[PDB]
Amino acid sequence: PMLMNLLKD
Amino acid sequence: LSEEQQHIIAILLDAHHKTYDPTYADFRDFRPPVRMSPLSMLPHLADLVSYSIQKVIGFAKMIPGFRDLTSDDQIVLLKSSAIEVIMLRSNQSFTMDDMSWDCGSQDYKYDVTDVSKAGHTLELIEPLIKFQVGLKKLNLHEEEHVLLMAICIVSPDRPGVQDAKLVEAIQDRLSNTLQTYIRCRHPPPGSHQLYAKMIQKLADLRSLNEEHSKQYRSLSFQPENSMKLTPLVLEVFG
Ligand SMILES: CCC(CC)(c1ccc(OC[C@H](O)C(C)(C)C)c(C)c1)c1ccc(O[C@@H](CO)CCO)c(C)c1
Repeated sequence: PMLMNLLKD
Repeated sequence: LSEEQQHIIAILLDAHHKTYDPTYADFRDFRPPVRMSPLSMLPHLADLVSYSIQKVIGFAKMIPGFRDLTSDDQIVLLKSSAIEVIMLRSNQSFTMDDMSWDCGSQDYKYDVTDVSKAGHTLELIEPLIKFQVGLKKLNLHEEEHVLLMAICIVSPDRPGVQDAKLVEAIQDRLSNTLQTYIRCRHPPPGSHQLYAKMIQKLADLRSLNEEHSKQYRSLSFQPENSMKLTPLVLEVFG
């Protein structure tokens, strides 16, 4: 969740 | 060192400087250390670790090649390495004067008792101190330190990595930058078998990771303890 959202791009 | 290898080092050094504040200013914001549940240091160390995870993420994002991996692989690498990079990066505050982490305050000087008061036993803590001491004794230059953290994160053998071939290619480029740096810059006798000693530290980290995980699994299963952990810690160590 938090990790995926931070790494998104 | 090639132009590319020099650029890798410059990028990693900047990334570290941008994600490691040697003034420890942000620490006032953490829940307070309590030293007087017997797990009195759990809230403070949970906050310190949660902060540290955010910094490791920020650092990893800048490693050349990391953002060319899939989202899934980036997540696998970070979840598996986070505790290890935290242990590595903490070496910078670690002091052999009293085997403690000195973070700029009398009450932010962390010792073995502190880690035990977050629920851990000497089965983890003693090898952890031995690791910090051995690492300190390598007398790494900042370039070597940041390369080692980067190599730790980009490990192709982590459980669940999809494109292990690409992760290995990135790791080998970093490893060769490190070996070249040691050859070009690190003086004898400190340079002797240095790369091997550093690779051994990575193996030592796998063992510390396994023990930390076991202990964390046990302590976090208690709802009174879990309730004191941050969402980020819960996700990353979960
Ligand atoms: C790595 C050493 C230590 C020592 C206090 C630590 C903290 C919490 C721990 O366990 C936490 C528990 O597992 C839970 C999650 C249950 C609370 C364990 C095993 C070790 C630590 C961690 C981060 C940190 O900040 C450093 C590194 O980021 C920056 C300043 O050097 C410093 C200075 C020390």
